[PDB]
Amino acid sequence: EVPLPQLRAYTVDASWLQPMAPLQIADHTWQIGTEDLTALLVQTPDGAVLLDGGMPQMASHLLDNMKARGVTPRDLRLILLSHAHADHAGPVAELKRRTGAKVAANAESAVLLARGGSDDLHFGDGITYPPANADRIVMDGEVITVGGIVFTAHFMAGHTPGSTAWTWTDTRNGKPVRIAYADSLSAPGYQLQGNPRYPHLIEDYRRSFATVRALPCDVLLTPHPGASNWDYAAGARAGAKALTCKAYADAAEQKFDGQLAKETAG
Amino acid sequence: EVPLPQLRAYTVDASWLQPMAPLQIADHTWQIGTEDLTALLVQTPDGAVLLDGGMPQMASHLLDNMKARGVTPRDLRLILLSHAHADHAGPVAELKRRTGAKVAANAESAVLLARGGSDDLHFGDGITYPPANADRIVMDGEVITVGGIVFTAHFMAGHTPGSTAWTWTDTRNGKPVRIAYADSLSAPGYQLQGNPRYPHLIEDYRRSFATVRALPCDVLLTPHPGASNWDYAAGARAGAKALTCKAYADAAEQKFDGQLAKETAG
Amino acid sequence: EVPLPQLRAYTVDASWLQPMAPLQIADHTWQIGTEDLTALLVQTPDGAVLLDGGMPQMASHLLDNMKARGVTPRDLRLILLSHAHADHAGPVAELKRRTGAKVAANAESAVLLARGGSDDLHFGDGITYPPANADRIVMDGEVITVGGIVFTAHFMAGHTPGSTAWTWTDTRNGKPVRIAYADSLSAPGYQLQGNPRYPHLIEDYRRSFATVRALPCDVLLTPHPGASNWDYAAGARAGAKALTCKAYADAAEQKFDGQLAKETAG
Amino acid sequence: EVPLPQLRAYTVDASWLQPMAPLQIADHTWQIGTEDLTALLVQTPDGAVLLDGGMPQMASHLLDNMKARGVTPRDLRLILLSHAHADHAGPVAELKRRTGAKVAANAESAVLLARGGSDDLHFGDGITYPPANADRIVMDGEVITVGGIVFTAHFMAGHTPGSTAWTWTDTRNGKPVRIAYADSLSAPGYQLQGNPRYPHLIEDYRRSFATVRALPCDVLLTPHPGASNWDYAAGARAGAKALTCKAYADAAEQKFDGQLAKETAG
Ligand SMILES: C[C@@H](O)[C@@H](C(=O)O)[C@@H]1N=C(C(=O)O)[C@@H]([C@H]2CCCO2)S1
Ligand SMILES: C[C@@H](O)[C@@H](C(=O)O)[C@@H]1N=C(C(=O)O)[C@@H]([C@H]2CCCO2)S1
Ligand SMILES: C[C@@H](O)[C@@H](C(=O)O)[C@@H]1N=C(C(=O)O)[C@@H]([C@H]2CCCO2)S1
Ligand SMILES: C[C@@H](O)[C@@H](C(=O)O)[C@@H]1N=C(C(=O)O)[C@@H]([C@H]2CCCO2)S1
Ligand SMILES: [Zn+2]
Ligand SMILES: [Zn+2]
Ligand SMILES: [Zn+2]
Ligand SMILES: [Zn+2]
Ligand SMILES: [Zn+2]
Ligand SMILES: [Zn+2]
Ligand SMILES: [Zn+2]
Ligand SMILES: [Zn+2]
Ligand SMILES: [Zn+2]
Ligand SMILES: [Zn+2]
Ligand SMILES: [Zn+2]
Ligand SMILES: [Zn+2]
Repeated sequence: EVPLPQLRAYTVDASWLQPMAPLQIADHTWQIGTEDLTALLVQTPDGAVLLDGGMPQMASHLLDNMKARGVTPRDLRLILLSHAHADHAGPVAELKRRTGAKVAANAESAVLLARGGSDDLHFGDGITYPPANADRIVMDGEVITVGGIVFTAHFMAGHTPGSTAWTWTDTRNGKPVRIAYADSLSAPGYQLQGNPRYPHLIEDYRRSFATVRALPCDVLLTPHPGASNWDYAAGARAGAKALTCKAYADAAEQKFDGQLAKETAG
Repeated sequence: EVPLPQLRAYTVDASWLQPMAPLQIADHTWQIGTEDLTALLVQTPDGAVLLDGGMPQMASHLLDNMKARGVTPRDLRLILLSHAHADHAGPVAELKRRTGAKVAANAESAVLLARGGSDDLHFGDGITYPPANADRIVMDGEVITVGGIVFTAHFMAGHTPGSTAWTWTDTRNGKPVRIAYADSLSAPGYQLQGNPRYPHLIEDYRRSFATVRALPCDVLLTPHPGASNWDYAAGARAGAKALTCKAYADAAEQKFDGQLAKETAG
Repeated sequence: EVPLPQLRAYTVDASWLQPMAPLQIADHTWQIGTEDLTALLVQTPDGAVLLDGGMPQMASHLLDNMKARGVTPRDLRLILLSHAHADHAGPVAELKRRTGAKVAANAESAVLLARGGSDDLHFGDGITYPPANADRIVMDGEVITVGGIVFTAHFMAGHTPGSTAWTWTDTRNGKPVRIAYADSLSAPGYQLQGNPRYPHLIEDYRRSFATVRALPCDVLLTPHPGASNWDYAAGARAGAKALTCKAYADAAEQKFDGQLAKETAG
Repeated sequence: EVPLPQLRAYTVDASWLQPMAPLQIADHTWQIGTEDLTALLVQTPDGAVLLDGGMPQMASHLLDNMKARGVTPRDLRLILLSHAHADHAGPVAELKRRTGAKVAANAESAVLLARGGSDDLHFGDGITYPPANADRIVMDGEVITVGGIVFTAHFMAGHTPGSTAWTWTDTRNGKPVRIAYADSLSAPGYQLQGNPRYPHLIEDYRRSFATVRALPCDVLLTPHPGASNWDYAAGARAGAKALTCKAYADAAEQKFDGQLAKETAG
């Protein structure tokens, strides 16, 4: 009669998988992912930090761009994550096997990462990736220092329970630049109200809008660059149109309020 | 010359290790731990639930009291935890090996449980126990239903990041009894202010006082019975002097404020 | 230019995904998987045992067939595995979430299961599935007893390092039937000689042929029924043509020797 | 009446905890543990390797001796283990937190390490330590190369299921020196015959005697130096009396045969 369906691969728009050469953000910060997925390399005298890696199949491209930047596999010391979904943490397990890198994440992100994104609160097992273990668990507001660059965690639960913004200060033209890598504030296909797997979802999102609003934020970057109005293919104008953290938070709250209203009506 | 010190066992007052027979709290809820450590057995038509197990060496005593209550190892379905320290989650790994029980806990409690309490934010490796894995991760406000009894999680971070109050409604003399098993609100030897491993410690405690204040709470129990003024050795008057959740929260906040002041002066 | 390739789903022949009603093997043993993937239900007075579950998408079908057999989710006590690949252990994580079942496996199978089949010695990350934790680690020759039925583990490393045969005695027409569930002895696309990830691969396979040869084996079953010449769609003649364990081992060794010769020439 | 007993710390002879300065074994290999517990530092141009760390409380001493040798925490790349008991793998978790080091171990050692030595086949929970995760799983005969030094794993199951000998070639006075770090072959208090948790214990020990016999072995070292007749306190004559691998294997088999006979009589 009728067999069970085949497994369906997690497929994405081609631009999410389009390799790009390293794009400099500030003196020591580079976008090294693809056109439409962020993966940030921060280079220090004492080794390199990677914030996100994009999709699972991006590992070799990431290592190629690191090499181009002067970063060997031994030189990658630390991987940080916005959140532990397949399109942002996808290649973490493989990067750990192929480099010196250790992962630091909050408890929520660590337990989702360790199950490869399976049993997702909203997606079930539809969007899985190779599991990885965290080496260090961070608390809200905790700092991690690499080669003199200080990264601060700001929890902003919602898109996932463990969603995190990471902030650090780089330089450019001799001046300090406070970079805010703010996580996703979307809720794609989520049941927002009365969700038994996430009862306080709405409150957490609202607190997260306020957290993002208030971040130290000369420059905002986001895991999907379009959410902060970056265009990584636009070269010297890639960041010209970028949103402030205040504007990003406001746009995400407006969208969220619309989704709530549509869910009540739907 | 001078060898490194021997490992120091986690030792406790004798009353914490003094076995007691099952003490009935309500129609289906029993204290089955020791005189000075709580371990709550909730019996349903559909299997039994255990909330905490006390110290690591209490596993066999717990199983003996379960048998006395009509609960075989196969009948224990679920273990819930106040928090994942050695004096409350100690025997969880062994109970999982010896019974049908699965563990449900929040992400913070799950990652501390999986490392056997090692790398504690405050105690280091001084207070470890056999590690165990959680089978289900719960979110704040999530419910779990066993044999018709509904348990609700209320996160109350502070004593540990994953500290949780568990609430359920039992009966007694035909009437409903709203039981609140509220976690510890102590901070024994903790650095409260400017703690790099827990930057928002003070805020979390203050929110946790408010959470405990507001719990549905005809009857309060606590992992250390003395914190809620229970005397498990007093038989028919064991619970007579018990605090309300409001009074427990207020006393813990008063103590916490004193500790803050002493830390500033110390 | 050219994006990175999309992720490729693990796809299989339709017959591997074709549901079938429970097929009785002996008094208490049933095939409950699909036409071309084995999943064995063994029913005891003291709960049920499942040996393999097939592909990840088979979980609900398995639970439907268990219900048909009188086995509720609470009644499933134990999951055993031939080996921890996606086409045999696929639905284990979900079954653990949805039933009372605990997993017993050897250390090799446990560490592959816990990484969802990623970083496979031969397949890399091409064939992954939701990760699951083992509850009990078994040693070679160890027995596990459920409701009076005694299961014995026989390690037969090769297809995976943790490949295992499981044996037990059922009954049929008042007589004992020694059932041998022997794991795969294939090496699909494997580098056999000088493999840096499995240096003693050839020796392990040869020992495994001898192990399978000698199993207590009135009736042989295999994870892919065609390997033991079962036809689960043939009803009352499904097992008529089944191989002996001796014949299965001999055929697998003949095939393996051919593959070795072809690899030397290739 | 009578409380349950206090937890009993894992205590050891003082000499096992007596710090010593680094003792050179060959051009790039040093003993850096205590008088009576081995911890081997192998220094390469490309970072350092540690084989065992001794007891849990030795972490800081190990890092002090590494510093004395020119090895900063960032420089420690790899930790290898003889076996995952508290007196040899004790400080691994803490070393991972405090250094760049990643752990490579076989599956058996990895699952015992991840449970901090709890649920030991012979010791139960009497001898536990902080749990740690392996970063790489090795197979029998697999090699790992650091800064040009090639380490080969030789499984020698018995003392634990995951017991391993590690071999590598160093130099001394311009000549190659084949170093064999052979694991323990003792069975302290073990039930050898008919052990339900280790049915093939005797066969594994006998195969392990043969494995040790045949190792490439200009110089033998062992986790307890006295087992190979090393005296780390004897300075320039520390290794003068050391056994060959053949003699070590023979002495261990003689002892094992005596223990078998005594167990039959006991
Ligand atoms: C698995 C899903 O989380 C992802 C997907 O659809 O593939 C995207 N992630 C997003 C994020 O915000 O991380 C949402 C955004 C990206 C552009 C459209 O909405 S949708
Ligand atoms: C490891 C420590 O957390 C425990 C200990 O000292 O053994 C106690 N736990 C307490 C709790 O509140 O859980 C504190 C209370 C109990 C009575 C004195 O303060 S102290
Ligand atoms: C991921 C692979 O392991 C599986 C696959 O190709 O999908 C099959 N498993 C087999 C086994 O023996 O488990 C091999 C057999 C089945 C029929 C052809 O060879 S191939
Ligand atoms: C937990 C136990 O494994 C250890 C102990 O007793 O503390 C020792 N380990 C040994 C080994 O061989 O690793 C045995 C040896 C050392 C000297 C006496 O027998 S005894
Ligand atoms: Zn610079
Ligand atoms: Zn996402
Ligand atoms: Zn996304
Ligand atoms: Zn009742
Ligand atoms: Zn505590
Ligand atoms: Zn306590
Ligand atoms: Zn029958
Ligand atoms: Zn397979
Ligand atoms: Zn297969
Ligand atoms: Zn040299
Ligand atoms: Zn040992
Ligand atoms: Zn030892």
